[PDB]
Parts: sequence; structure tokens; C-alpha cells
Amino acid sequence: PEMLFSEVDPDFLKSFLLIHESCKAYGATPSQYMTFLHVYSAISSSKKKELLKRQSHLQAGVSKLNEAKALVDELNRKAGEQSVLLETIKAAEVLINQLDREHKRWNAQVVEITEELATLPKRAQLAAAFITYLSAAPESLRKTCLEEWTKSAGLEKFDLRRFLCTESEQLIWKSEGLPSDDLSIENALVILQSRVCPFLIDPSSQATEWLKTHLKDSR
Amino acid sequence: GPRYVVQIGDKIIDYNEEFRLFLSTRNPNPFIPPDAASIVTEVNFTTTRSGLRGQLLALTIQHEKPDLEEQKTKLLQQEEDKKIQLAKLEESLLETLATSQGNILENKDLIESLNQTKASSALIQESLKESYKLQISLDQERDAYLPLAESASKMYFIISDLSKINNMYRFSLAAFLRLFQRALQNKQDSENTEQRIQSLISSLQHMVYEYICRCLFKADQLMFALHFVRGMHPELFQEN
Amino acid sequence: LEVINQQDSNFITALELAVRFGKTLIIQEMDGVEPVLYPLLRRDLVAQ
Repeated sequence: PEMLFSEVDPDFLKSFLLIHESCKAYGATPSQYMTFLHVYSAISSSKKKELLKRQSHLQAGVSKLNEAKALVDELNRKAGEQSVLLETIKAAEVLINQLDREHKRWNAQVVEITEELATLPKRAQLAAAFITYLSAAPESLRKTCLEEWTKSAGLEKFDLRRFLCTESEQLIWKSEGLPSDDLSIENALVILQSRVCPFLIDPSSQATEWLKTHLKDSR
Repeated sequence: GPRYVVQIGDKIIDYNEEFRLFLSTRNPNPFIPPDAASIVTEVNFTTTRSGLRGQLLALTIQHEKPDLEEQKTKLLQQEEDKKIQLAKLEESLLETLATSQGNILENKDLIESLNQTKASSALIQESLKESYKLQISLDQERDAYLPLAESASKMYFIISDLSKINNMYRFSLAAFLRLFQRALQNKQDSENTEQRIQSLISSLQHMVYEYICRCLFKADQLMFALHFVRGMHPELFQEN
Repeated sequence: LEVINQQDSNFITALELAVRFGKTLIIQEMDGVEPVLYPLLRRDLVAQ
């Protein structure tokens, strides 16, 4: 990874070795080690770009709202001064009646994403390790290994199915025929992977019907 | 030159960049060697405990009364459509903030933003009232079946491990749900419902036991009986 | 564009690159009609 680094530093690297040495007891081919590294780099790049986009849009909002407020805090006063030496207040108050909830909503996400993108690499490690290993094991091994890895990092909160997918995509997947279990939704999250080919062990054909339902659009 | 070709048997074929390959499987074993499994990532759709519980719970709700089923369907579908439309209405908040970043106090885009935020607040309060008006209305009409579905989810995982002493003791799930249909369709039990739940678990254990001892070998029925009793009531033999 | 001579050492290789990459090709010192260039001068296009 140090040659996949330029192309805290040692704690990441020694964490990789310990994860792999613990995962040798289920079949650990070095092809899976390299698949792990490539999907780590890919997911970390896509999420850094999307978080910088979100902070850019929130920064533009915090700029434009403050600029319009600074403009509206003196325009009626300038008109009143011109009337004193010698029609936008209603629409300004109507805009403030929505902005009292809108700016209050769009405030906090700047500091939220600011504190979030210091905790992206360990999240990408967990999200890559789950995809590159545990789409085979039974769910007790999923629970035990995710708990051991989560205690290994030290952030005993911070789940991953909300980290990697949001509610709208889940209900759209549910709108088609995907089973609503934890297992089915995590399995449909693992076929995000495109480094390799997915292999669907499937006794009853619902998941296959779902996949060839929502792959209708392309050829 | 600029493209790439890939070998398929004898032909030489251009590898188009839009190539995506998926493939399905109907049996967890067959077949991987340890050479074609380090390149292919394997996904196992499986029926587990917490999913099967909810499946049988929904079947019992649909077979108790159809009105509660239609209500819990329509309310959830309307709640999902309202959530998607609420995300769509709040998806114009970036446009109302920085669509052009100029003359925001001048043009009527800030006027249309007031109407959009009014619609958003109306849908948000309506969804709060709806999520209050479905919770206890679904809990008291849905929670009258789960002590059936709990032990009905126990019995399948009891009878799953019967193959590991004698082969051809392999049991499906489609016929199991056919049995769970037969438990309703032959019952016709008119009582208290809380007096009906023990009646239906009682008249389901008989049909399960008879359906499995149709299949078994004559030196195995005592095995099946004792493992079944250990499966249903694990409290009557205590510890060590 | 690529421009090539007739009696040239790399004729057929550069001809292959000019057919593949979509160049516009000019040949200098032609002494007639080459034997090689007959189906390309005609239309001989099998589809894949």
C-alpha cells in the first residue's frame, strides 16, 4: 500500500496486515488482497469528490444567504433616507418566512461534512473489507467480524449500510421486488463491486428477478 | 491499434468497453474450484431467521383479516411515496440558494422558493401526523400473530439439519409454505383469537410431524422426535 | 496525415496504421497500381 500510496501512516499499514492475518482462516488469496486495495482506492476517491461537492454547494448557499441579508438590511433604509431628505419589504419578509427554517436547516452540514471527511479512510477500509471478503459467510460470521473490526477501529457506533446507501435508494429497490431483510439488502450492496464478476447463489429466483428488473435501462 | 481483442475459443473478438457480465446459480454447491474462486466474488442469497419471521408474520396478517393487510400496505406505500416526493421538493433548496447567486432579492425565484418551502413544511407536518396515525394503528393489529410465527420459524430450522446423518433428508421451503397454507385452509377455528393462536400452533405441530414421518426410515423416528422436542421447548431440560 | 514513399521499408506497416487509425494518406513515388491495393481501392468490407 505504500507503493499504492503516492501512486497517521504506519497505523493504517499495520492495520491492513492484521486484518489480512485474521482473515487467512477462511481462504485468503492475494488476488483478494489486491481487489481489496483497488476497491478501497475507488470508493475513497468517489466519496471524497462527493463530500467536496456537498461542501461547495453548502458554502455557496451560506455565501448567497448572507449577501442577500446584508443587501436587504439597508435597502429599505436607503429608500427611507431618500424619503427623509425629500417596495420589497413584503417579499423580503415572505422570503424570511421560508428562510427561518431554510438557513437553519442548511447551516449545520458545513461543520458536519467538515468533521466527517476526517473519518473517511477507516470507513472506506471497513466498506472495502466487507465487499472483498464477507459476501460468502453466514450472517453470524458477518456480525462477529464486523463487531471485531468495529472495536478494532474504536468507533463502536457508525454503521455502514447507511454510510454507503441512503433511504431513497432502499425504498426504490424495495419498490421492485428486492427482499427486505438485512441479508438481501447487504447482498444487493455488494454488487456495487465491478472489479470482479458477482456470483449469485440463489435458491429462489427473486433477487435475480430484481436485478434484471432494475437493469432494464441499459442493453 | 487503439482497441483490444480477447480470446473466446478460436475466434478473435473486439472487447467493447460497455461489457458487464452477471450470472445466476440455483444450487449453492455445485461448483467452484480453488482457481476460479479467487477471481469471482460469490454472493449467497439465503433465508435467515429474522427475515423468515417477518415473512410468516405477513402471511398470518394476510390470513387473519384482509382489511388490516390492505391498510398496512396502502399506508406504507403512501408513506414511501411521500418520502420520495419530500426529498424531491427539498432537492430544489440548492437551486433556491445558489442557482445563479445574484439578484436573489430582486427576481421572483425567491418568491417561488417561499411557495416551495410552504409545500415542504405542509408535507412534513402531514407526514408527522401520518406516521403518528399508523404506528399504534398497525401495532395492535399486527402484533396478534407473532407468537405463532416465532415457533413456526423455529420448526424449519429444526427440520433443516436432518440431512446430516442420512442423505435424501433434504427438505424444501416451497412445500413448507404450502404446509403453512394448509394450516389455515383446513382449520376453520372460531373462538377468541388469543384462544386461536395456541389452537393453530397445536394443529400445525401435528401436520409437520406427520409430513416428516411420511419420509423417514423406521429406525430414525425416535431421533426425529427427541430432536424435535429439544427444538420446540428448550426449557424443560435445564442445564448440563 | 501521414505521407509515405513507394520504395520505402515500412510501407505495409504504416499502411496498416493508416487503415486502422483513420488517417488521411498521401503516397509519393507511385510507379503504377500496386497489387496490394486492389480491395482497398474497391469496396471489400466484410462485417463483424
